[PDB]
Amino acid sequence: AQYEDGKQYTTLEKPVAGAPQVLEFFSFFCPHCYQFEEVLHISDNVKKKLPEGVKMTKYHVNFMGGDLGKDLTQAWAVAMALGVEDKVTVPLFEGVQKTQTIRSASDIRDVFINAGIKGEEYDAAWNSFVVKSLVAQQEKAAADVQLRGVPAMFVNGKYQLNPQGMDTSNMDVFVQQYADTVKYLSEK
Repeated sequence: AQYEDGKQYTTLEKPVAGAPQVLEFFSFFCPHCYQFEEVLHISDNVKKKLPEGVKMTKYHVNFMGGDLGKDLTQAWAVAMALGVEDKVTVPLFEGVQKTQTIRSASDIRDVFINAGIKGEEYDAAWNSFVVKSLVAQQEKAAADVQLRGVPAMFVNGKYQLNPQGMDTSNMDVFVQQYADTVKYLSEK
């Protein structure tokens, strides 16, 4: 076929019930994730091709960057609760990987303050049980697919994007193939 299991995607032999329709995993420590966000705008281009009525979910993971990696998953939970994903994503990536000015929870917090979230609001969200369960969700979703690598996308709890089997000569052509593959899997 044009789209084949093991080529543009793999199938989970252990499918995950009740999973979000389009589920994406990343880490601010993850170099390809930086590319996916900054250079390729994958999430965005997938959205532009998804049928509407489809919701898009993105979660952070713990298994990179030890202690700070976990701080980052809590901070992303804060970003999700406050609805400010789009204001912190870029400065978090660049603070971790480009300028390397993020070294502690306090530096993560500085990024949010600078992005305009109030101190009081950030620390209250940081310490809230709504953020604790949001952290719990992120971990559970990753756990459910025995996730050992990022970036990673799952569709309908049963297909996993396989970007290694797509062309990388052309950045734009890669993205479209990637997004079309999500759409195909979506309609499957």
